[PDB]
Amino acid sequence: GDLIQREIYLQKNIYYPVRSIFEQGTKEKKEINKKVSDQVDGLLKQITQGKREATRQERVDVMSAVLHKMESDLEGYKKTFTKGPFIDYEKQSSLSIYEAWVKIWEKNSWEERKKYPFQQLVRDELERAVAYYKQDSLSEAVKVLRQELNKQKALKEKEDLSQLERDYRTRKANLQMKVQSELDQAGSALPPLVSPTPEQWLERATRLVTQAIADKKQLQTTNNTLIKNSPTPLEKQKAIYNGELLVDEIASLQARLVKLNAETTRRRTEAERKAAEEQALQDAIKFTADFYKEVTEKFGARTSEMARQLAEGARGKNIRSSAEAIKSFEKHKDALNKKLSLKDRQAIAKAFDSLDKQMMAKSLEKFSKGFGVVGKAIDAASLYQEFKISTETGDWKPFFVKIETLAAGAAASWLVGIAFATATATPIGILGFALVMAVTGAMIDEDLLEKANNLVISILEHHHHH
Ligand SMILES: [Zn+2]
Ligand SMILES: [Zn+2]
Ligand SMILES: [Zn+2]
Ligand SMILES: [Zn+2]
Ligand SMILES: [Zn+2]
Ligand SMILES: [Zn+2]
Ligand SMILES: [Zn+2]
Ligand SMILES: [Zn+2]
Repeated sequence: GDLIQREIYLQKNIYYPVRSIFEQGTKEKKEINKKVSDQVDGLLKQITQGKREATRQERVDVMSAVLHKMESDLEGYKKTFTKGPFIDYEKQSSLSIYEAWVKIWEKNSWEERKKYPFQQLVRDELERAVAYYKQDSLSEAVKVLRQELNKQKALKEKEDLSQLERDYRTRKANLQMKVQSELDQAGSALPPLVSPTPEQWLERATRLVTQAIADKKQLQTTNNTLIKNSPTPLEKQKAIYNGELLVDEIASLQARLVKLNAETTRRRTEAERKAAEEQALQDAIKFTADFYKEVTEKFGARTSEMARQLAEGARGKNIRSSAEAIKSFEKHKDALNKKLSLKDRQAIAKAFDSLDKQMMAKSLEKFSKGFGVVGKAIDAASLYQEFKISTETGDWKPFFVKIETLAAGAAASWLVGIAFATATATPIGILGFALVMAVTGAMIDEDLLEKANNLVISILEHHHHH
């Protein structure tokens, strides 16, 4: 009724309660950030037990947990406030609030009003006034916590990137050794090789490097997609780094492949040279076999058989001493001087003078190879001259001395090569070739001298007369 009653009602039921709500509301908003910060720290101190400082992850985890609880309370208070219209309590008169409340109440029916009195609505509206200031302070508390949480997340991300850079630099440094270890790992899958030639293990190493290049290039195409479709900068930087590492590895592998290709070529060439050495040996054996045939063609069966027996009888023997040779040759000598004419001596001496040194040297290397005796140094012209002097004079003692000196400690077969090399480079004739074999034979074996000595005499079907 009375205007005093109305003023008492407005003060008691609207102004005095709302003002308290607003006072408590502002008190909470002033202390919320401090209380939120202290719950985070107090909880972090519980996890660590004040023995160590909390990790960035531990900080992010607690702050997120607290924020999720604050956001759910915010939604709750924001739902209650939502149920009615917006009244900015602090800026309204007690009459403004009253008329707003009356309008809300009037929305009901008369029967509704009997079950829900105005005083009941007043109670509900004051609960909604608390809800309004609760959601307002909580909205600010959430904005601050979300900003601090985000900063922490950013710091963590920066820290993760620093360790990613650290892992990369270390890996980058250990490049050469890493590729070697990777190739070995690939190599373990492979079965054992027995007595491998260098060309065999080079082929296997070339296969590992080639496949490692092929696989690393396939990983690079895959990694380019990983960079393009990255969900976070951390996952992108991981891919950027791995991609850099992959190019470094491929280049290391390619450098290795170049060396392998070069070495393989060196090995192949070497094997071709070795194979050409075995062919030269077989061609030397062919040349020795052909020499006997050619001798048969030009001098007949008996001279060739005498050359063949000279070569076979020298096998595994060494050269005798000049004294031995002089003694053996002096024994059978008398007949030779008497049955050998001056014209003969001159014909044999002349042949030796016409001797071709180049073809002689080439034949001696082939015969020496065929007999499997080492290549020996000789001044051929010196040797032949002494042979010629020895043919012209009756004296062979200075010949034997020259051969012993020239070939002391050598195989008897080398002398045979010298004998044979002479027949191929000189117009020596059947007689000269037989005397050469006789002289060579005295330096090897007594029975080889006797056999050749018989051939010389037998060859002397010359017309020696008046
Ligand atoms: Zn306000
Ligand atoms: Zn690697
Ligand atoms: Zn070949
Ligand atoms: Zn022929
Ligand atoms: Zn004898
Ligand atoms: Zn004669
Ligand atoms: Zn005659
Ligand atoms: Zn006579």
